[PDB]
Amino acid sequence: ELPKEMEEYFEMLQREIDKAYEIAKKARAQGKDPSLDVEIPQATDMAGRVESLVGPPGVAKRIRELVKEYGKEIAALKIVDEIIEGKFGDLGSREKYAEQAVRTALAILTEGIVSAPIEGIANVKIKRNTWADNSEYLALYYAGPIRSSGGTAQALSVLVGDYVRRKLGLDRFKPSEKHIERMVEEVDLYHRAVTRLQYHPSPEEVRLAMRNIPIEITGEATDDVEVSHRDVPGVETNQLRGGAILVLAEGVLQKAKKLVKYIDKMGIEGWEWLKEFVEAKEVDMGFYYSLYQKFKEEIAPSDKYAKEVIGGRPLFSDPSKPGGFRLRYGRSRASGFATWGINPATMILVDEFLAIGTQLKTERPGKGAVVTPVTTIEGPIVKLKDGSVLRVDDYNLALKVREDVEEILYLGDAVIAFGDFVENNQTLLPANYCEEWWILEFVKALKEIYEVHLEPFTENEEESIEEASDYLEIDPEFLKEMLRDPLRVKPPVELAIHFSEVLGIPLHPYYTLYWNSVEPKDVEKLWRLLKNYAEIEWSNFRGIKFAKKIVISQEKLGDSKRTLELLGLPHTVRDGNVIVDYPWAAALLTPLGNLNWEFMAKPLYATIDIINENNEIKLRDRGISWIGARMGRPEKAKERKMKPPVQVLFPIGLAGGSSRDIKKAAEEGKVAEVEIAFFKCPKCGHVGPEHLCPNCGTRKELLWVCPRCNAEYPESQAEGYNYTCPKCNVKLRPYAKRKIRPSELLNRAMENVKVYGVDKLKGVMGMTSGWKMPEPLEKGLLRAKNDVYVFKDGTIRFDATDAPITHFRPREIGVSVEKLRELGYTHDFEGKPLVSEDQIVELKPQDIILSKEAGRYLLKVAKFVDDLLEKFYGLPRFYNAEKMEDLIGHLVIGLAPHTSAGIVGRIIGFVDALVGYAHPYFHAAKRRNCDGDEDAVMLLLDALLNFSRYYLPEKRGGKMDAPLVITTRLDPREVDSEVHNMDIVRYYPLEFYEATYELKSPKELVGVIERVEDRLGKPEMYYGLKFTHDTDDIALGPKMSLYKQLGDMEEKVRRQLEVAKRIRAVDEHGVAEKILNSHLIPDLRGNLRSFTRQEFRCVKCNTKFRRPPLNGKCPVCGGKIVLTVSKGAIEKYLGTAKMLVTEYNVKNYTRQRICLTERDIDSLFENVFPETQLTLIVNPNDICQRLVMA
DNA sequence: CGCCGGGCCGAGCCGTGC
DNA sequence: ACGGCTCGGCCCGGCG
Ligand SMILES: [Mg+2]
Ligand SMILES: [Zn+2]
Ligand SMILES: [Zn+2]
Ligand SMILES: [Zn+2]
Repeated sequence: ELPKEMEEYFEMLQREIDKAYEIAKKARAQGKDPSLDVEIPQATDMAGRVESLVGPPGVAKRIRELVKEYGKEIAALKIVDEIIEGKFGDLGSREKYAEQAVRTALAILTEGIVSAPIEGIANVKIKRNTWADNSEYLALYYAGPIRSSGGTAQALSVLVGDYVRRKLGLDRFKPSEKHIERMVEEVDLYHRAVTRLQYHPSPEEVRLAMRNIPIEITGEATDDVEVSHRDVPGVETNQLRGGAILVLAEGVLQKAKKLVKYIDKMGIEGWEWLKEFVEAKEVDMGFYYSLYQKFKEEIAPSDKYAKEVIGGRPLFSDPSKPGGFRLRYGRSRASGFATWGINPATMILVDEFLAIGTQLKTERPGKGAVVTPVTTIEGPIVKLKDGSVLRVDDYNLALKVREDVEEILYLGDAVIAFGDFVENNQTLLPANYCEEWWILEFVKALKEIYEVHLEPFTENEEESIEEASDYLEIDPEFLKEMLRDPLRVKPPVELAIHFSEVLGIPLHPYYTLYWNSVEPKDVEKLWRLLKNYAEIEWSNFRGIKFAKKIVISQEKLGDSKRTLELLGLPHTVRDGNVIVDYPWAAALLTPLGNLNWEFMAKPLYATIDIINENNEIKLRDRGISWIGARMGRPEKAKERKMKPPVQVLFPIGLAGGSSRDIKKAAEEGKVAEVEIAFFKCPKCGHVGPEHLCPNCGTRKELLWVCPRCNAEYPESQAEGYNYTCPKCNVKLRPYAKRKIRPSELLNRAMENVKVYGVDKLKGVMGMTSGWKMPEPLEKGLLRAKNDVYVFKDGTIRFDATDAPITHFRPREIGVSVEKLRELGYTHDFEGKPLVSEDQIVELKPQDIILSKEAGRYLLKVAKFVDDLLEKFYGLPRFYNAEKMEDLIGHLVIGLAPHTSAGIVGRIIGFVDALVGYAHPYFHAAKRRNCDGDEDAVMLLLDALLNFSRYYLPEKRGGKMDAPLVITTRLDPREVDSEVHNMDIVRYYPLEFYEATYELKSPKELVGVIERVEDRLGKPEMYYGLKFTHDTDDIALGPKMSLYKQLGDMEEKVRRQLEVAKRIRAVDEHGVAEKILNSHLIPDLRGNLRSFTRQEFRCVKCNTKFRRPPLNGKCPVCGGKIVLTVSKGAIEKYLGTAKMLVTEYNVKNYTRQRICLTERDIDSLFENVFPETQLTLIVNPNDICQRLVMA
C-alpha cells in the first residue's frame, strides 16, 4: 500500500505514543487518582472514534464493511436499519432505539469529531398530535451546544430524524396556526434581542419550513425573554428556544443546497419542497474597454464586508477600487487553505497594524483571511514628502523610508489560491499580468519559432539550453537561472525589449506601468509636454534604442506630475527639475514608440488599446482586478486561564476570600463548609476528601449519602442497594455539605511534596460536576510553584492562531541538518539528498512548528510534569529539558473549541511569530478552517496523567473541549471537505490564464488544475504536494499589532484615521466617520436607555435589587448600595463623538443626533447635578451651540 | 507612628418604532 | 458584539 517511508513514519509515531502510554499507566496504577487507568483511549480511523464516542459496542466492523462496500451515506443508512431491527442487542422501548439510531447516524455522517451527537441532541421523545388526529410523531430536543456545530450538522440531524421516524412507522407533524405564529415571532425576537442570526429568513420561508417538516423541532429555554403567543399546546415553555430556531434558520434553510445534494446522493424521497425552494432560489470598441464593461456587468462589487468599522480597526481599501490589493493567483509555501499572501513591506508601511496572523475581512473569494509574509510578490508604491515616488518591494527599505511617507499610491499584492475560488464558487476575475504568465508565453514562442523544448521551474537538458542561448545570443547560465526562478531573476529592460522584438511576446510585466489607471487625454497632454519641453539621453543595444534619462522642469511639467504618479513611475525632484532615471525611462517611452507616433485620444478606447493598435511592442493590462479588505481580530499566542484564574480544582467556598485563596484561609484558621466527596478506608476507617489513607496507604472507597435521611453507605454496600436508601425511597448521592479545615490538609500536602515556600494557591468557589470529586492539593502546589494554570477538565492549555504550511527550510525553524536526519528527513522536495540548510523540505502530516511563547510556556509545563513524576509518583523524569529546543521530538495533542476528539502531533522547530504553523491536514482533522480560528495545544503526557472524566461539568456543554478520544494516524479521506479543493500544482497552465479573461466559473476547469480530491484513494496523498510561490522567510515582518499598544479610544481613532488618510483608496473623509459613528452611537444610546431601568446590588453580597431600597443600605447587611450602570459609563465616548463630528463632514442627520444626545444627557440629570460652578472663558470651539445659533 | 497614594483584583455593562 | 470601559475595596510602600 504505502511506500517504505510513510509507514515507517507512522510506526515511529506509534512507538513514541506507546512509550508515553506505558509510563502513564504505571503512574496511574498506584491509586492516587480518580481512576486506576488512563482515561483517554486511542483510535485509528473514523469507525473507532464513532464506537468510542456513541457506540453501540461492536459497530466498528460493520461500519468498516459498509463503507468499504457502498459508501459513507449508504453505510450510515444500513447502520440505522441494523440498529432499528436489533443486530446490536436489546435496548428497550422504541425511544431508546430512535435515540441510538439518530446519534450513531449523525456521528457517522459527521465523521465522529464534533460533539453535535453527544451534546447537541438533548433527548428524543415520542409525542401525540392530539389537536388534529391524535397520531404519533417524533420530536427532537436541541440543547445549547447545538448552537455552535455548524450549518451542516444541524440539517443532517433533521434529515436523520426524518429517516428514523419514517423507518419506525410513525406519522408526521401537523402544526396548528398558533405554532406557526409562535415560530415567526420567536425568529423575529431572537434577532432583535439576542444575536444577528448570521442569516435572516423571511416570514414566508418560516411558514413553508414549518408546514413541510415531518418532525417537531423543539427544545428547552435558553434565553430570559418572554413571548406573546403563550400556552401553545405541546410546548412546555413560554421563553425563547434558541437551539431549535437556530437549527431552523441556519440548517435546512441556509444550507438547503448541501441538503438537497445529500438527499440526491442518499436515495431519500419526500423532500421535494426543498428541491423546489432551491430551484426557485437559484460600432468600434477596444478589447479592454469591452472587458471592463463586461467585468463590471457580470461581477459586481460587494459591500457586505465594510458595513461596520470598530474604532481602532482600520479599513485598507474600498470595494473593487483601483489602488487597493492587486489580485494574484497562486499558493505560497505557508498559504492556501484560507489565508492570503502579503509582502512585509505593506505590513510595515500601514503603521504595523498588520502582523503575521492578523485577520482581515475580505470581499471577493470569501469572508475572512489570515495574512502570511511572501517576499516574491510586489510591495507598495509610496510618495515621499519632498515629492519623489518610490517602489518599496523590500523590508529594510521600508524600515528606512517609513518616516518620510506622505501618501501610499498603491497598496501591494495579495496571493489567493484557486481552491479558495472553487470552494466559495466565485466567478473567476481577469488575471493581472505577471512573471509566471510571461515565462509560459516565452517558452511557447521559443518552441513555436525555433522548435526547442524547455520548461520553467525545473532543470532542462544542456543541449536545449545551448541551442536556445545560441539562437537568442545570450549567456546560457543566465537562461538557466531565469528559467529556474522567473520570480526572482529578471532580464534588463533592453534584453526584455530584444526578447519582445525577436520572439513576439508582450513586454515583461516588471517594466509595464499602470497605463489603464489614466485617461487617454491625460496621456495626450503628457505626450505633448514630453515632446515639447523635455531633454532625453538615448542609447543603443543590438540595434534597439532606449531612453536613459528624462529631465523636465516642474513649471513646464505643470499638473502632469499627478499623471506620472498614477502610472506608478519612480522619479525624483531636484532644484525644480523632475528626473526619470535609467530603468524607468524606457518603461515610459518605449510603449509610446519613442515619440515616433502621435498619441491621440479616441472614444470607446483605452490607453493600452491605443498603444497596442499603434506600437510594435505589445502590452498587457498590469492591474485590472482589485480586492477590498478591512482589519479585525488581531493574532493571539496566549495561554489559557479561567475567568478567575485557578491552580487547583478544590472548592474553598468563602473562607479563601474574593480570590479563593486556599493558603490565606489555611493560615487564618478559618473553617469552611462546602460540598465534596468523602472517601472512607475499609480497614481503619479514615474519612476525608483523599483517595489514599495517610495512616496505611490503602485505597479508600467513596461514600454515598441519602439526601433527606443522613445514612452513609460505602461503595461496596451501595452497589447492592442499587444506590437507593433502604430505609427511605430516595436515590443516593456521592456528596453532601460538609465542613473542612484547610490548615491540616495544606500542611499534609506541603509535607508530602516538600514544597513550603508558596504564597498563593487559588481554588474554586464550588465544583460543577455531579460527583464533586476534588483534586489532590499536591498537584496544586506543584502548579503554583512552576507558575502554570488548570482548565475545567484538569489540563494545561495554550491557545494560538493557526496557519498552514507544507514545505519548510531548516534555517527558518533553527534546526540542524543532522537533527533532521535523525528525525527522519533524508531528502528535499526535488529528490536530492539533504545536505544543506537552504534546501526546501516537505513537511510530514503530523509535524508541527510552535511559536516561542508556546515553547516558553511548555518549558514550565515540562518542568511541572517532571516534578510531578519525581515527587508524587516516585518515577524517573521524562523530558529533562533546560531550554525550549530540548522539546523537539516530543508529542502534543491538538483540540478544537467545538469538538471532542484530539489528534497527535510532533514538535520539530520554533518560529518567532504568534501563530501555530502545521500541515493543512492537521488543521482539517480538527474541523478548523484556518481563517481566524484558534485552537489549543497540550503535552501528551500531561494530559495522560492529569485528564479525568470526573471533573467534567454536568450541564450540557461540559463534554465540549475534552480529549475523549485521540487519533494516532491521519487519513485525508475523512478529515474535511474544504481541504479537498486545495491545489497541489507547481505552476498553473496557460489555459487557466486564457480562461480567466472569459469570466468563467472555477467548476469549468476543475480537471485542468490538480486538486487534493484528485488523489484520494491512491497511496500518493502524503507524498508529492507542491506549491506555486516561494518566500525567503516564514516569520519575517512585524510580530505584534499596533492595536495592542494603544490605550485611549481617542488615540486609537486618531491613529486609524491617519492610516486611512494615507491610503489613496480609502476615502476616510466622511465615510470612515459615518461608518465609525455607528459604533459609538449604539453605545451612547444603549447606555442611556439602560440607565433608567437598572438593578442595584450590595458590595458585600452579590444580591441584586430590582428597586432601590428605601433605607439606602442592604437589608441583610450594613453594606452600601452601588449602581450597575454608572453615569460615567454613558458619556465616555461623547468627546470622541464630538471630535469626529467637528473635524469631518458627515451627513446632517448624524450631527443632529450627536447634538441631541448631548442635550439629552445634560437634561436627564437636571435636578441631581445642577451646574453650580462658573468658568473663566467660554466658547471652547464647540459645534452644537454654533449649529443652534445658525 | 500615622497617613496618601498607587497598583492590583474582582463586580458589572455595551442602537430598537406600540 | 465582546473585549474594553467604569466603579469599589484592600494591602504595601514611602514619607514626613
Ligand atoms: Mg472559520
Ligand atoms: Zn486506612
Ligand atoms: Zn435515607
Ligand atoms: Zn449585603
